[PDB]
Amino acid sequence: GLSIDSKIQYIAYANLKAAVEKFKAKAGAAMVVDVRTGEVLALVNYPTYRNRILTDVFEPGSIMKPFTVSLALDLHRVTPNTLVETGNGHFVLDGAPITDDAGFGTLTVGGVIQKSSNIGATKIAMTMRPEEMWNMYTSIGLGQAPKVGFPGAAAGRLRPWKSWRRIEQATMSYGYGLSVSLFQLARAYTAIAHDGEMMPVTIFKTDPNQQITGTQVFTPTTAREVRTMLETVVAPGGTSPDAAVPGYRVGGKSGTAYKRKYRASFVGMAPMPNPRIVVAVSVDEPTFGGQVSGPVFSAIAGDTMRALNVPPNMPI
Repeated sequence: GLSIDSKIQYIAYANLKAAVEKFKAKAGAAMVVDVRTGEVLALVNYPTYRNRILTDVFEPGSIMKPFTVSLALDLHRVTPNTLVETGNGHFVLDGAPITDDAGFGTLTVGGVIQKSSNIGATKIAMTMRPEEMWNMYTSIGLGQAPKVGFPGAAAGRLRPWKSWRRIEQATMSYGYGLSVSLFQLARAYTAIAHDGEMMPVTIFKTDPNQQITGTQVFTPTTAREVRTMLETVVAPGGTSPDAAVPGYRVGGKSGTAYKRKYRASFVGMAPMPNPRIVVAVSVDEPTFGGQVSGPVFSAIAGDTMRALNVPPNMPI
């Protein structure tokens, strides 16, 4: 009575295997979650030789930027069109340098997500308190081992908020200084997909007659605002166009964790504006970044949409 769908499992396996081979990578992982129920539709490690999706932890990097923005929206500290000054892409906070990939200038909060700005994430994070951000991280399940049956699932590392230095709050706002598993990230993104309510992620079929109690992480308004921002990531002007899915509105975020050795991950959802699935992929030590993880997300998301008869909702 597993929720794993043999067809979607094959889609995830075939696409992940092709990517691990194409990039001569050490390993890869992919999972697909049904937004409405939390059911895991696919869960693949390639190669199979511990369940690394659940046991391996890494710094999430830019994948956390939507949660920084989600919380500031939810706390009413900013709105989507609030301006954030990032200047020439160089910033200093308590003597430490924070750097963007380019000089993005004045951005809206939405533009901070679109351009994947570390400086924009930092300045938005500075409108919030450590306790506020820590409670948000805890609400999306970080620092806590998933209780889904598999033994030895990793909790990750979340430092206690009373101990955060201001620079540490900043780096966490763009995904460094904490560690997560890919499973934890996939579950966390269901909060953005499912109107602010994070779903219990399970490998067993759910009872359609019984009620699924989730955890309200953000309001529906916040979640909808951030889903709109996530679409801009894969559209022209965004930083991950290789994650676009021909025929479908999608959105998500790439992230990179360094060990030339690094891990390229992407988490996203499809189709917008009311997603059916969350797709999470990671390619460990390919031999850049969103150009590695993005196409795997795109292939799995698109193939899954087609297999489920989801009508295309974006012109080619």
